[PDB]
Amino acid sequence: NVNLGRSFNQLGIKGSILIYDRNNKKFYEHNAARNSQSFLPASTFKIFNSLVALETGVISNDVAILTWDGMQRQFPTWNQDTNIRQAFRNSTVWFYQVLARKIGHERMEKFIKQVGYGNLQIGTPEQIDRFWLEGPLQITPKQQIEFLQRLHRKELPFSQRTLDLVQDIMIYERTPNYVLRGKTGWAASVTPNIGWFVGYLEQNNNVYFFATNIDIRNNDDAAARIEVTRRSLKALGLL
Ligand SMILES: [Cl-]
Ligand SMILES: [Cl-]
Ligand SMILES: [Cl-]
Repeated sequence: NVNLGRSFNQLGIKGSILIYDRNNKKFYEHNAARNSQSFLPASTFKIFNSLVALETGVISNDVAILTWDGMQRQFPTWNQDTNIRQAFRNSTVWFYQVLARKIGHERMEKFIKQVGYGNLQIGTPEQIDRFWLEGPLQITPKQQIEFLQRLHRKELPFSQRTLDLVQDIMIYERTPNYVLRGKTGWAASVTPNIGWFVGYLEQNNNVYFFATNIDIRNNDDAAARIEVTRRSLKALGLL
């Protein structure tokens, strides 16, 4: 028995978290109702997009380069040539928009439905480079967990090579005791903004899948995406 809502109220943020203990098939959560509510995936979709891009071969491997088009975008790290590992690290949207266009609407829809990702809606072909940023694609925190867990047990239609590459670029933090993988998200086209941190923790010969979802009403709220995840995992004796 642990109060996972404690971290949320300390940081003054509204949101939810869902943690799934793989070995024990057990959930821990705060705000269960929100864990079944749908939100724009934003950059968390890069996990799914990376799998399909590698599987279809529109990007050859983790070091293959896509070049910057010269347009000055919002963040300086985005204004440079990159690969999928650094684009994942930097939340480089334009890189993943190229991947989605090259996958194409028909292949994207097939993988979305085969995987069962979120609400399964990517819109019209004209929305191929923005359906996860502006809609209509949405996903619940529970569905983030289901996707990541199915991914990890090799049920999805991706080769072992594809899985190995994506699981490697997801590495966020690593010590001798644990490997933390995940991806943040920040949907800014809705009010309030929606913050994500989803992924999974490998520790103590177990895997703990997590999905954090918060309201972002000022820029200081954004840092709480990872911090509430950290405090939640430590409340369970992890990290
Ligand atoms: Cl690299
Ligand atoms: Cl950034
Ligand atoms: Cl932003």
